Amino acid sequence: DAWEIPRESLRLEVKLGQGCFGEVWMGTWNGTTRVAIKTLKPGTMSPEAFLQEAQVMKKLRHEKLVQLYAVVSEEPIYIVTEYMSKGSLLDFLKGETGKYLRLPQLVDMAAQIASGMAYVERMNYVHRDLRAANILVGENLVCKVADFGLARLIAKFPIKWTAPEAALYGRFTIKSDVWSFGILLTELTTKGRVPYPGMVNREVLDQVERGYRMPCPPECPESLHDLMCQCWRKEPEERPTFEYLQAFLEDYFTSTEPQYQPGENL
Ligand SMILES: *CCC(=O)Nc1ccccc1Nc1nc(Nc2ccc(N3CCN(C)CC3)cc2)ncc1C(=O)Nc1c(C)cccc1Cl
Repeated sequence: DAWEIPRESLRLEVKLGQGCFGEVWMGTWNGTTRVAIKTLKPGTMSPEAFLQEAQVMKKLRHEKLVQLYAVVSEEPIYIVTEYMSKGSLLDFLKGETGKYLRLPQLVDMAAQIASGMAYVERMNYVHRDLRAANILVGENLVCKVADFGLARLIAKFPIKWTAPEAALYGRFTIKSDVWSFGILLTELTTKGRVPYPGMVNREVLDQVERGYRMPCPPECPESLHDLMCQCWRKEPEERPTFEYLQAFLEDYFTSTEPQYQPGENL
């Protein structure tokens, strides 16, 4: 309906891997436009709930969110979006290009993510699965938010990324996305290391409820660590908005750290 395209117009060329809720390919639409195609494996806990992500992606349109191109609603179900040339941000940070990424690039990538989540904030949506694994990198270090299957109006809650009030009581708000953003900032500043090193899930929930927070990563400024701790307030109402986070991260090297100097890793 309005978005559906003939199956013959697509050509699945190179397989990219098993992405979020489905198998992702690098294809070509109408022999002219390079695209990305997610396929549903039949029977795997999804009839048209696989199409629930494309249902949300039709309403949410923003330059920092992966844009929906088309959809094939007859099995096998295809979801066609734009192609992000660099892949997952987590793989990008762990990968070859991650070595040379310094704080200026990593803060800008975060500002792009805060800008995308600021649009989600204005649209009264909640992401519920914000992390480096669900953010795609394109050309010129363009970062875009992905995985809108759990997105709703106002991989189930990994404890290390989810706000404790959302993991425990199901209170998923935009402030629980700000908590996840603070965790993502540790992924950026640590070249994509898993948060809370050496701790299992139930140990993270007990420690975080006792007030434990991850310390300042090495070579990370205290000002950026303070922004993480604000994203990790126990009370969600006192956690910053994404409009503030975006404006903060864009002006970071003028208004916050004008005497920044590059180090070994950051
Ligand atoms: C949750 C987002 C997701 O699934 N990300 C992901 C992870 C692994 C493979 C594919 C995708 N999705 C995806 N990728 C790309 N582009 C892309 C993927 C992988 C690479 N590689 C380079 C590094 N090396 C390790 C091999 C892998 C390069 C580029 N573009 C789009 C998407 C994507 O998920 N698009 C999308 C579709 C098709 C449907 C619905 C939503 C989205 Cl975001």
